[PDB]
Amino acid sequence: QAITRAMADQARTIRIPVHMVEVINKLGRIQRELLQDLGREPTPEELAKEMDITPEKVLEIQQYAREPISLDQTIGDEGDSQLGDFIEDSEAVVAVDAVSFTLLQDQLQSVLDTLSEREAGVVRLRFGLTDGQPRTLDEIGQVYGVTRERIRQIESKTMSKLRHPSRSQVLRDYLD
Amino acid sequence: DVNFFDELRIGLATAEDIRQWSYGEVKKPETINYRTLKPEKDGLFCEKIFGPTRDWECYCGKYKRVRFKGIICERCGVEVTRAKVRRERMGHIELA
Amino acid sequence: SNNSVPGAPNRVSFAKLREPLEVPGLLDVQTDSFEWLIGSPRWRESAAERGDVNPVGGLEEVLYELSPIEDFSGSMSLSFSDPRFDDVKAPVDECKDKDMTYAAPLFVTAEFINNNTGEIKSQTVFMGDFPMMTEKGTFIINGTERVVVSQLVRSPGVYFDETIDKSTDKTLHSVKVIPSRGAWLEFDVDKRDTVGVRIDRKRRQPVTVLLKALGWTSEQIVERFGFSEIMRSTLEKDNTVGTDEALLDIYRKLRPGEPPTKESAQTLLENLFFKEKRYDLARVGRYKVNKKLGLHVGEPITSSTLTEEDVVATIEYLVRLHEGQTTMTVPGGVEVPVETDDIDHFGNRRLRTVGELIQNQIRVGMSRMERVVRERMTTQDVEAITPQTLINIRPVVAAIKEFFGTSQLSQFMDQNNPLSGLTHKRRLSALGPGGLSRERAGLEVRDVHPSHYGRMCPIETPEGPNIGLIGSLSVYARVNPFGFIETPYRKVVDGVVSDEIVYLTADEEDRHVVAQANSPIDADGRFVEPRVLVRRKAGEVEYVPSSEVDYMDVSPRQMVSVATAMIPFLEHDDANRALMGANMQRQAVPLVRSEAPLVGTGMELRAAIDAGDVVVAEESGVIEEVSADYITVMHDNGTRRTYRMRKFARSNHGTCANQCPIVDAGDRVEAGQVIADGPCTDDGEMALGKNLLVAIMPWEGHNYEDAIILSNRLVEEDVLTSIHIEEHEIDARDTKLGAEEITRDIPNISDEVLADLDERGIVRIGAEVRDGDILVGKVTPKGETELTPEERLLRAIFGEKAREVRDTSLKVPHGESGKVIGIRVFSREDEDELPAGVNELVRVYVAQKRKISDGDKLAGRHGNKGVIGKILPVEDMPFLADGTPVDIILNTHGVPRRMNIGQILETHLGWCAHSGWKVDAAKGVPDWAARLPDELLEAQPNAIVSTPVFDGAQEAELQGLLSCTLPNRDGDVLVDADGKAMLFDGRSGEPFPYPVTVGYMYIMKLHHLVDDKIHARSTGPYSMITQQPLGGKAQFGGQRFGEMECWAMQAYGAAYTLQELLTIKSDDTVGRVKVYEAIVKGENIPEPGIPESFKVLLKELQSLCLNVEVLSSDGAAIELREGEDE
Amino acid sequence: WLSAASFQETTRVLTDAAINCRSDKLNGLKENVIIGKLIPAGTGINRYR
Amino acid sequence: KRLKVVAAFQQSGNSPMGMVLDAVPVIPPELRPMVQLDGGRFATSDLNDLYRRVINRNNRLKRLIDLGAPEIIVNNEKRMLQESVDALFDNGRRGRPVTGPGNRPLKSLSDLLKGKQGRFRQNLLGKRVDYSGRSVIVVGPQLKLHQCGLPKLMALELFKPFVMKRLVDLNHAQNIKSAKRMVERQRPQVWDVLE
DNA sequence: CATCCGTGAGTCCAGG
DNA sequence: TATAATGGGAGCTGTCACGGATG
Ligand SMILES: [Zn+2]
Repeated sequence: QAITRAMADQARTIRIPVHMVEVINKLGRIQRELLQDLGREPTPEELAKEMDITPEKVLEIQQYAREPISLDQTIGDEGDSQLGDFIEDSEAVVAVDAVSFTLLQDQLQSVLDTLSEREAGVVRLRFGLTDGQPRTLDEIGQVYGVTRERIRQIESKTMSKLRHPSRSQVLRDYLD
Repeated sequence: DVNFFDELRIGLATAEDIRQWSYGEVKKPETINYRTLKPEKDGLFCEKIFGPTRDWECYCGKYKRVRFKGIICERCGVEVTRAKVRRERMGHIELA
Repeated sequence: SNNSVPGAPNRVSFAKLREPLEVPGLLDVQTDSFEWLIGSPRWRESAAERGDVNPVGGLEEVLYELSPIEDFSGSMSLSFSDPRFDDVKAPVDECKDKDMTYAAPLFVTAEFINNNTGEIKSQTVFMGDFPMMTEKGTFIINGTERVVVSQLVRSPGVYFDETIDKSTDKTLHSVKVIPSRGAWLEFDVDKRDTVGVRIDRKRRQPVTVLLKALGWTSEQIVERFGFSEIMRSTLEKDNTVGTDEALLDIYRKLRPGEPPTKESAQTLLENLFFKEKRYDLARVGRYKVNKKLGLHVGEPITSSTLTEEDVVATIEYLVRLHEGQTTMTVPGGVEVPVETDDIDHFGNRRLRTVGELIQNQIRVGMSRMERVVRERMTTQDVEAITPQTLINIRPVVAAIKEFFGTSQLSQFMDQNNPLSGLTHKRRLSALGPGGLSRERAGLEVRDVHPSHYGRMCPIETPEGPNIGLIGSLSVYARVNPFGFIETPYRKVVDGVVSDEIVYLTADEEDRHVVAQANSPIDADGRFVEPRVLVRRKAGEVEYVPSSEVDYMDVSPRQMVSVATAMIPFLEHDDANRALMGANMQRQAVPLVRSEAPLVGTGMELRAAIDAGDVVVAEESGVIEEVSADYITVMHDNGTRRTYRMRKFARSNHGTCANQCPIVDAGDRVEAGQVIADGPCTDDGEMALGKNLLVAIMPWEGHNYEDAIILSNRLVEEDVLTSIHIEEHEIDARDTKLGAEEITRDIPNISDEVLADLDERGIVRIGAEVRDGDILVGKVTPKGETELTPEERLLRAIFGEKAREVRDTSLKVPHGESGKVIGIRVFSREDEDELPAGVNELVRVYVAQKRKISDGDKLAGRHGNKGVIGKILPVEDMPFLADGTPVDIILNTHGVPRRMNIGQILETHLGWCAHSGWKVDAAKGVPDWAARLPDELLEAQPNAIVSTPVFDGAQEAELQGLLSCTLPNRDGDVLVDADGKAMLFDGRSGEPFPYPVTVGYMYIMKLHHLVDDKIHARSTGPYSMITQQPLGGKAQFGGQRFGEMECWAMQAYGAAYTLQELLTIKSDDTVGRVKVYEAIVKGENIPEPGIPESFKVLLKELQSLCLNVEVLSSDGAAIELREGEDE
Repeated sequence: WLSAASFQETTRVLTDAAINCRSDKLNGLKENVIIGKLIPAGTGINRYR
Repeated sequence: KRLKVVAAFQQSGNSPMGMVLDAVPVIPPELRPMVQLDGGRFATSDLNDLYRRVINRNNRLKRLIDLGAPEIIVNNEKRMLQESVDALFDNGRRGRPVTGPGNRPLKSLSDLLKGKQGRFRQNLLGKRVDYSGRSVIVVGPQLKLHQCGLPKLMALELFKPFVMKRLVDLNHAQNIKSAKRMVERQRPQVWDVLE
């Protein structure tokens, strides 16, 4: 009892709960029961009905049963080629894509200018450029020295002023 | 991050030195979760110890924005910096 | 005529009449082996015709060794018998298509015997789906055609070696007993004249110690081994005496740490060497030991184990060989030659074919299920036990699945051209499990052995670091039931050659004396001269009276392989280039249509047929209907067999396997005849290339250092043009954000880029594709992370709401391009059984009609390689007087250096065959063309001929034929008796000052085309750990600037260049990004940062308890973009 | 120790170096290439730099 | 020989106690990464199964100690912990190496630095470089000694961000993003630009 | 001067 | 998790040349 418990608990490189192990061992059992019964490996559809009556999960279980492979393991023919040397770091940053972003910053700087100080005010407020946060609009007008929510009034005084650098298409390029 | 440093020293590392490096003791052999596929806590990939999986995204999800920088969420103790730290943050195991 | 056996084109051969035996079924190496494994009918009959007493199949054998399986009690007993197969679960073609494995399910009958209850429950058990071999001798594992290569290994037995002492300079003799599996055992002789033994590489002890351990009296030691003073010196220096004291002594040296009982030291000495469980010489292991010692030589093979008699007779063999004796009769055994054995001799080196390789893996799987069997016996109760409850076949299916999937012998079938595949089936690798490593192999294993004659080619082998470790099997060779390599020889009674042929193994031919094939023979069968050329043991040769000739070689081309024999005038090319010339033919690419070579060796026919990549008619009949699609044949008996044509199919190597019908409708055709040939096959002959009009001259430097010049004719007439098919894949999985769906709606893409798709999202058949274009429109849901506050703002202005789906489309890889020649769609919806997680799976096939270009590598059959330097306009080409521009301009400089004037001789015979010829019969038949067969005295324009290796054209006849050359249509002869001709420089107009050697040479297009080989990268993907670029064209990686290359920088002193490459060009995470910005903004290149690789190193040092600190000039430890905390 | 470690017998080199507490002055060709500093040769020397 | 060691522990205040560890450092995750492949299967680094081995045995030691197990049981656990940590630091060094699936010896920590393929000779003395390429070569008798024939296709990818620069320069492309798309589509303009 | 263990054994590309 | 059960099991085989610790 201590073995089979500690076995199911420790052996998987990615841990699966006790019952999940119980399942996979039942699945392998019913497979080998149908195996000698149908002279062939039984379809997922066949396996499902007999034990749990659900086919979608059997596909799922058989993937849980799959044991990982080492990165450090290699290809037999040449002793130099290891798997990990073929894994593209999906994390790392694309050069052009990050640079193109920066050129998009040079265009919004040519937008904070044609706009007024009131106009370039609410822009960086609810979108959060310098902040990094989008503050609720009923707090933005009150945190700003101008009231009567005239900061939402300046908003519409800006939306069309932004059409001009948009009619210059210098922002039109950076969306496609 | 200047490039010119004069010397590079190597020495036998103190047991205390090992602990000064580490942002935490790994206490579980577990790696990630089998369903959530997330680094399980106090494990070999625990985000409390080595840092967040995604940039500025805390583990339990209470903090997900760039606005919180250097904030240590109380619900799961994960500092909010880039996952870029998961390449630099040490761990340690305490042998009995 | 050469091969007047199938219905093949008439290729006239210069020859001495070769009628011993036709080239045996080349694929038989693969065929006959697998037939033994399954115990097929054709095998049992072949066992009968060979007169094999009580034949036991590979599968039958396994079960008998195994059966019966009893526990410690003997209470239970499980036994297996009668293995049988069903019909194959799916036809070959469907397997390749649906990526499933070609197999036929195996059954056995199992009964559970019980000695206590006495009852026996007997039923049939399923064993799994069993991989079957095709008619083409290949396997199909998951839709890819694979081949099991025959493994050259060390045969089990007892081997004797003579080593010379460095100090005493005396002869010391060593023995080594090698089981199929088990414990080691070697008897060696000191310089002290004391015999010693090492057991499983334990320390040395006196050999008498072992004899008194066996039970032999100290008096019998004096009797049996007294005839030497070295054994008398051994029993004398013997430490202890006594049967108890010996066993204890051996025990104490074998397993320290354990209590020595008189009953525990007697037990393991039995177990380590005399039981079927821990020790086992195979059938070969038993047979090879016996032959070497000559005991029970006539008695059939029943003993699978080593014996006491074997131990004694071994030590007797050691001592006699030590003091000079040459022969010895073992008491109870026939006389045996006494000498030191050569481990590399093909009589001691064993070729384990497919059958055994698969068998051994089967035996691994059985012993694993046997373990579960014995565990499932002690658990369940006696009454409720069925074999269905004892048996778990999961480790058996897992051991056969693994072999085909993992092993170094289950190979991707080399499929450039039919020959390439054919040779692949006949490779002889020494590498692989149970064999040796590449670093373990010294220089003796690789070089050419004398015993390879007629068994393994001495020419065919890789150029690389794998040299001499991989070889091809010789033409007429075959494998005998014990895994050795036999070869056909003609029997000579008394100076008279008999047509009776007997196959000889390596060591058997050593005990005889063989005459070379070309030794002159009387019309009856008698030799001409008393003394003839004779082959003898140890590769030594001497003239020997005809009284003493035992056998003679079947053919002059008997030593070579299938590929080697396709090299005309081979005996004129040094082994080095000849080697390449064989290796390279398997690199030839199938052209749009193919020509048979004007010069041949005869082998071109049988190679293509046996290759299996052509279409042969099974039964005689008449072509009832012919189409490009298929051929139907009306047999005589009334039945109809239709052959479906392979049309534009992708090989393993992306070459074009396309078959066309030869026969016209209503043609009467006989069986075995080629009715339709495939890639690199013209009228049923290997057409590896084209016949090209050559000119041997330096031409304005463009052919310098082995480069090649081409006529634009070869580009305008597709002469050197090929088809190349690629296969592209993409699937739609279930993700955590939803599921990937393949749709024609891709974010932010015009209706211009999408123009060539269908309503699904797939490209339409027949459309043309370039790189970058979209093949399969697939989108995936992207993680709902907070979009940029700068792009949020950019989405309010233009008011466009972002989609949660990111473009994951399958675009065409760089370099590739062509026409989309076929779509294959699998859905999980349309019940097509997919792997778990996948929904729609698409394959898009693209063919390329690649005309030959600059940089493409051309080669002849003589190791004369080279890439295309310049392709001149057809008018620039040096041309003959009648206006005909030559095709290919080879550099004269690179001919005499390579010793391969075979290319020259071929060129001569090439011209004679193009123009035709006619010997002068007036005043009789000339003395040069006296030996020339009648059929060649008159030859048409464009006539095909044969120059079989070690036979064929002689330099006399060739010189003669150059004078006979028929004039062109204008009635003028073109080339002279020298073989040269006058050219006109198509550029200057003036004629070239000196006659140039012109003629026709067969040229192949090798699979090294620039369209594949070219590659470059600016930025791209990067390594996950080292953060350096990735590697390879397939990964769009960068080049490597290695340790050697850095030295080249430092030597120059290009410090900045060198740094930049190792820093901002490589693994400086922040640098490469900012270098990109600096370039596109047109600024200056920044100062490089810290290599992320170096950072990794310090973390790898730290993690090894190595306190590494970087100090600044003061002495304080500084941070590396990181901090320390506890 | 950097030059030595990247030459041969790396485990041998490191054990010793870590015991002798050897500091390494990054003033060498091998030494510099590793850390990405300009090599002390050619256009790397201060004279020309 | 003995002094060559002892004198070294004397000199620097470098305690010899360090040779015995009470705590073992754990290398960062991204340096022992665990990755899901396109086949759904996970590929992980060896070090994690070695790390998993030490933890599982170190913890079993804690339970055995706590439970007051006999010395015979506990000592065995300690012995295993030693080989666990040893096989982590340098596998194969003492005894037979720890095999993963396929009787494959697992790469240990020190295995990351050893010999050719190691972190030193393979990743530091020579790296892979951006802005580079390869192709077949061909004699060019026309060229001058200081020239070489660089493939039109090869150059475009080598000078890729350099060409994009002049595309948005001479207004062929409105921004840097479009400039990219012009190059990847191999529009006719770029051949003039790259020249 | 001879044994036993541990460490070396060219580079780049390619592929499965 | 209460019948009684009590010490493992594959080995791996064809290098080569050298220095340092032991003889
Ligand atoms: Zn949290």
